[PDB]
Amino acid sequence: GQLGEVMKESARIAYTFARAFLMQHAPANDYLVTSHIHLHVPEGATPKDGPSAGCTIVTALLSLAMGRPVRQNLAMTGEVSLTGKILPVGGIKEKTIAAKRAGVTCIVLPAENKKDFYDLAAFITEGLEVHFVEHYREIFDIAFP
Amino acid sequence: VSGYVAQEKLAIAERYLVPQARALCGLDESKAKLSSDVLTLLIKQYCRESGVRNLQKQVEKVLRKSAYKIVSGEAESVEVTPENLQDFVGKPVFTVERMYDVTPPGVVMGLAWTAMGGSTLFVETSLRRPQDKDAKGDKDGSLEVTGQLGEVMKESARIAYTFARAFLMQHAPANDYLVTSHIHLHVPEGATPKDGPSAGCTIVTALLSLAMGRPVRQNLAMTGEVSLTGKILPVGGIKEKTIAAKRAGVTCIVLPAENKKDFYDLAAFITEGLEVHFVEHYREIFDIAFP
Amino acid sequence: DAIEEKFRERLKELVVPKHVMDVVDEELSKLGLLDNHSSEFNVTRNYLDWLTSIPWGKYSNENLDLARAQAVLEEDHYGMEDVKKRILEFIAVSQLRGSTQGKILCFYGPPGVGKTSIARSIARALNREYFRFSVGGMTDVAEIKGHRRTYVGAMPGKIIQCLKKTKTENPLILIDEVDKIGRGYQGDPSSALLELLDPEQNANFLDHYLDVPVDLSKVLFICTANVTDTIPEPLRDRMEMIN
Amino acid sequence: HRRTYVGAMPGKIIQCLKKTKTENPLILIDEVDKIGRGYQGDPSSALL
Amino acid sequence: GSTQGKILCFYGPPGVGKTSIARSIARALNREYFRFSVGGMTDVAEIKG
Ligand SMILES: Nc1ncnc2c1ncn2[C@@H]1O[C@H](COP(=O)(O)OP(=O)(O)O)[C@@H](O)[C@H]1O
Ligand SMILES: Nc1ncnc2c1ncn2[C@@H]1O[C@H](COP(=O)(O)OP(=O)(O)O)[C@@H](O)[C@H]1O
Repeated sequence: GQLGEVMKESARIAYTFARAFLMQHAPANDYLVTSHIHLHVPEGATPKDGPSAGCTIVTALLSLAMGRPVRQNLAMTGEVSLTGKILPVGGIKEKTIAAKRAGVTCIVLPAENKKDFYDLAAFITEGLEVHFVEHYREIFDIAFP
Repeated sequence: VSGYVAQEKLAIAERYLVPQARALCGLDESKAKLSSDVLTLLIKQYCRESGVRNLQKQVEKVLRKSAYKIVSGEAESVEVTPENLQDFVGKPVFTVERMYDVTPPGVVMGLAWTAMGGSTLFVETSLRRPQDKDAKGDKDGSLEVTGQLGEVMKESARIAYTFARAFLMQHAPANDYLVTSHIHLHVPEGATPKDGPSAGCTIVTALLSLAMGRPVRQNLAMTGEVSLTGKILPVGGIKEKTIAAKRAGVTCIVLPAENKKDFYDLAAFITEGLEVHFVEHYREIFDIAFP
Repeated sequence: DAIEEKFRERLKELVVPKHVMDVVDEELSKLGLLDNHSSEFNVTRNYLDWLTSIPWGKYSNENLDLARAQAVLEEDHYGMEDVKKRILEFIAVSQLRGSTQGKILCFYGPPGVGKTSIARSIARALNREYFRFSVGGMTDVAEIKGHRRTYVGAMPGKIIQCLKKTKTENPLILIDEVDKIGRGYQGDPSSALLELLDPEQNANFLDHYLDVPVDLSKVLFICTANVTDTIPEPLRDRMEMIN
Repeated sequence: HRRTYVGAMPGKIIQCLKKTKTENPLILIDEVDKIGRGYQGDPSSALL
Repeated sequence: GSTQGKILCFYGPPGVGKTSIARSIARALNREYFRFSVGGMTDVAEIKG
């Protein structure tokens, strides 16, 4: 999907984080270390914001791993640290309005962006249920179980 | 010219910056006082950059909002107070400098003399495959470096790797974690190529933290350059590095003994509150970090 | 003499800079030297049209109460209090420190957010004249600074035409789509723009077509770019980047 | 430019001499690091 | 008999004094001196107008 080289490092970072989370979590599965996987990121993101998609990536693979579908209509974004810490992403207001346009009814952001999100007009914030988080493990329990 | 200490920016901005911007909005001090306390909160939180340009944007914004409060607003004399401040300049963005605090094993701080200023980039590592692939298995635990490597950084990395492999058998032969397992390692980009190798002394301590799996002692930043036989080498640009370590709240630091000269050139107030540990052979550092 | 006299009664009304007055005096001396029917007389008579047409001292007066700006922005643009408060602080501060003051500004966001619409709304707020000028993807320097006026078919840069059209000396120019300006080896207009945008050197701008310095100091330029990152650093660093 | 080229005027420095009126001003070249060092005739060679 | 031209080359670590001896030769033989750097140039027209 018209990868930028930064997407290549992000992809390997997220990949290794998946491989560590499985072995720490569910040893009986061995799907990741024993199988090839094609992954496709459709183009459109500008290179400077490129890493912000990365937090989505790991959950993609995990859906294939356990094989359960992800919980419905749960958009998210963030930035992964290769050891499960998360980082702020920029330009949140455009992202949140696009999520409003899509009928999204939950969303997950790094806690460091608790500031900018409150600038938004109150009508924008009605009907959502946000989940600020820092360590990645949180997200794992808000999708699958 | 060098950068500036966190306190140093206060004495600058109260005189040489605030009045200038006050002349940009055309006000006089009679109506738009700005206490020292507002300044220390600003520079301590909202702007972590060696230059003073960023604080210059903030104080501009505050002044111009005050101008709006005068000419049409309510107050004839705005009086900024820290409790007031969040109105004008909004809510705090950064606070939690140095993201990890417990530093879970296999992550270590490392100073870097980036192209502008200096920044306390972390280095991280982790397993990439099951470790006990074969109890009899004899496959080199191949490393995989990542993070916008220049090829010169690649040889430095391989050198540090081999020294790690040697140090373990020199210390605790029964462990074999390094030679028998794959490992991904990530160095964040930002360092200019000439100093590129300077991160290397951090690298080996990363690996060793992963090996025993014990965490590094908190907030003990380090830097150096490893020799493939445990000698350490001089690094460049120390003054910027030390100020960057100061901003992040570091309370210890380790340098090659060859730079015991340059670090002492620094003004005495800049160096207060640190506790340096010059060292030359690498074994020294091992005893000033882990135990 | 006919054309010289209509432009001269003009000259008597608009208060030309005395420097430009004497420079058009020597140029008019040459026009007397130049023939009544020559094709170069046509190029230099239409030069006199472009030069005399430019207002020289016509000064649209602004409103300076914030209130009328309140209304007129509310007359034509709902909500977006951040951008309104910014413009409100802008007027509030220029209103404080005496005379009008320049600054460049940019708005950026998805196309069709009303960027140009607020531009014109502000233009009728301040009472400055409006003039759009797209520069997305432009390369040639003949549309920005003009030609030499000795080239066949030569014409002055776009700015001379905006002054010719708007009839005030202190309009609200609106350069459009700055981000994608063609920055090439063929004479980079984007570098050429710095003479426009230099706070001090705009006051004595000159261009190859009509040599005489212009005095843009009262103009309130505005520039529009969809994204702030692509714009080259020397141009990007001066102006404030509103969103 | 050569002054026989169309539109030629002397380089920026000469404008500084005309404006500043001294034989010994304080020129301040800025941001040397980003000087355009291209195939099209390197100005950085011209500055030496 | 007459004066004669000739080529020569010097080489060694930088700052050994090469260029410095050049001028001393220039005032030894009494010929006029003239430096001409050519490092990194590529416009042959510069060498030939
Ligand atoms: N708050 C608003 N008030 C009035 N019109 C708006 C507003 N937001 C968007 N528009 C509309 O968006 C369109 C975009 O126009 P304009 O800003 O003139 O150029 P651009 O397409 O470059 O943004 C206009 O037709 C305008 O009426
Ligand atoms: N044997 C020497 N006697 C005097 N000066 C010397 C000698 N060797 C080197 N130098 C000094 O070294 C400097 C540079 O020498 P030169 O060859 O002229 O330039 P470079 O050494 O950079 O090629 C000169 O200023 C000169 O005085």
